Amino acid sequence: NVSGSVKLWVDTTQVPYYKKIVANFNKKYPDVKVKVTQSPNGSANAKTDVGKDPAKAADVFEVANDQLGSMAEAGYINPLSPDATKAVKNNNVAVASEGVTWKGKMFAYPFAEQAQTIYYNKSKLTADDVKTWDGLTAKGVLATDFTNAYNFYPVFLSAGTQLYGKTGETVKGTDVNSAKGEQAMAWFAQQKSNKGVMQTSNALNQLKSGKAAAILDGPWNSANIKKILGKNFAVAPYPTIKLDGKDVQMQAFLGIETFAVNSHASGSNQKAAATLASFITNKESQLIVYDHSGQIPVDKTAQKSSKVASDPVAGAVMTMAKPGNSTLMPKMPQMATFWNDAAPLINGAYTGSIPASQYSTKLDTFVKNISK
Ligand SMILES: OC[C@H]1O[C@H](O[C@H]2[C@H](O)[C@@H](O)[C@@H](O[C@H]3[C@H](O)[C@@H](O)[C@@H](O)O[C@@H]3CO)O[C@@H]2CO)[C@H](O)[C@@H](O)[C@@H]1O
Ligand SMILES: [Cl-]
Ligand SMILES: [Cl-]
Repeated sequence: NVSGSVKLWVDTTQVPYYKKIVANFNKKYPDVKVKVTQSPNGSANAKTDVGKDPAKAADVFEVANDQLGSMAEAGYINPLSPDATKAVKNNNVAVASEGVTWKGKMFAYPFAEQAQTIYYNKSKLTADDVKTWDGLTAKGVLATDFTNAYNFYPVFLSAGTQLYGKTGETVKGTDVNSAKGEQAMAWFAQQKSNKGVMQTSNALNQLKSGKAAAILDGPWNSANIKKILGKNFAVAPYPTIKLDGKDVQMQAFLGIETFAVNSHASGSNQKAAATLASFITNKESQLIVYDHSGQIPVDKTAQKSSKVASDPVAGAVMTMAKPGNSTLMPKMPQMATFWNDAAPLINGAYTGSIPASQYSTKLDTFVKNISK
């Protein structure tokens, strides 16, 4: 039997359907008292919401895979048991297991495959228009945010650089302090004068008002964008961009969304938390998340269900996940520093605060900063 009390943290608009998932959980485990709330600052900030006070945080919490190495090294999350590991590995696609594995051990329960795509109004742009960045932006406005390094760091990967080495595990393996890195910096700078590129902190609102024809966004907004655009909804994988005069695919990050178990829980409550984490990331639960938000399951069987297989967003995400189209977010303990330093590097190139004469120096300093 499983008993205990657990607090579950999810993102704000997910609460209603996680209550449904928890109702399903309680059909099987009637003696576990679950309290579902939003987290203080979201899954993108689990690192710091938990780290502020691990013992006060939720017992099960949503967290993106890049945060896992830091949290594992800090002792905030424990390795999954052999049986829990086997279930994750057998039930989900390979990249989901890679996403949660740190130094050979799994530290979270994966449930969604995240890659950004182009979402666009098909009354304003065609499927062919969205194939290239310059062609798209010559025909309509793309609204985006150069202060968000998750949007634009992957241009460095398109340029041929590595982030923490071949598989994201090498402390000194970021080699963006190179001519290839400078090509990406130059691309950011070029976008400031591209009249088809609108800087905004709320790209979704610009799409909704009609001031943008396209945005880059991820599947956490799939159902939201389908509702906004209605019959004008369309989606595509990322386009090509020109780097050093060559057309190359513009990458996104590939992220794996997970739930992790807070290592503070003990006794019954710990067993209840692990049971909940497993359940809310199971196939049925992944499909409920899909039904409500449009996020893409990592479960092998769910990905091949007729409804997922026929969803154009799922198809675009599957394309994005292929080699060359995205890179799995690394999970090095340094990642919080990486993100903090990457955003002003990129935005400085975009705004001109970093001029071309300083690209090499700034990239050298960046690599030193993130490689400790
Ligand atoms: O920008 C730095 C930031 O990048 C990464 O965060 C991204 C998440 O991985 C990704 O899931 C997405 O987050 C959204 C949630 O999924 C959604 O439920 C809701 O909370 O909105 C979030 C977006 O605001 O996008 C973010 C990037 O914006 C990385 O995981 C972070 O650790 C890193 O700090
Ligand atoms: Cl381009
Ligand atoms: Cl406890």
